[PDB]
Amino acid sequence: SGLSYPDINFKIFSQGVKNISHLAQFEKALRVSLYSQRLDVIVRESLSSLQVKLENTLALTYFTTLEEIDEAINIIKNLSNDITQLKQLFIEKTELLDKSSSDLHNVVIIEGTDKVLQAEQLRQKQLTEDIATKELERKEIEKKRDKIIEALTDARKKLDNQIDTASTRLTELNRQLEQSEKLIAGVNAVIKIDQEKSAVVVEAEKLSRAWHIFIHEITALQGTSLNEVELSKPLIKQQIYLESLIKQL
Repeated sequence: SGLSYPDINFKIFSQGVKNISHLAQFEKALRVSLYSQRLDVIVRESLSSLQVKLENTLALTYFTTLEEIDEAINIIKNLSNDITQLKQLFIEKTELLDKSSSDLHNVVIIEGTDKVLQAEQLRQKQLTEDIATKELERKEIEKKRDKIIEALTDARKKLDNQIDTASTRLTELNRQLEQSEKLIAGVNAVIKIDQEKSAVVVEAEKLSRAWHIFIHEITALQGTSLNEVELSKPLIKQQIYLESLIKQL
């Protein structure tokens, strides 16, 4: 008594699972989308199944207690059993959602990615350093061919061997530069995947704790079952809260 439901911003969650499922481009980053998808569906239906179950039980709570109004001891049996079954649904859905969340949190990607960045940086500086020198060589023999052509012919056609070798080296290194840049971009993509997946996991923990808070509130009633008017209020409070959460997607 006296607690408040945590602030849940499902925009980051929704757009994060969207990003991750749509960022499966650039090997192992595939699997992080699969588990996050399972979690994604787990929540997606659970909060909806909890909604329709919450409202239904509402339509039943005033039903059973309408049978309590009819006299104006089985109603207590099925009443407490029904509210405890709702609590049990909250139990199992918290267990399932949190199992998915803590299972998703185990798998990670970094600690084996910055290594590749370190290697790629040195190869990249070596590449951009050597391409300039090979281009200098190409330019030297280019002046040598231009000055002689602009006017023996055996030499004019023999220098083309060195021209073609230098050109093949240039194309041989440019594709390597593109490969290194692609690797760098993919590593940065996997880093951002980590970041947004972490936001998703934090949101999952927040929602699990919110469900824990409401189930704590449900347990606060126990089996006294003295008043219905009060019982209706926390149920509809989670109804609004969870419905607003369902709205945010």
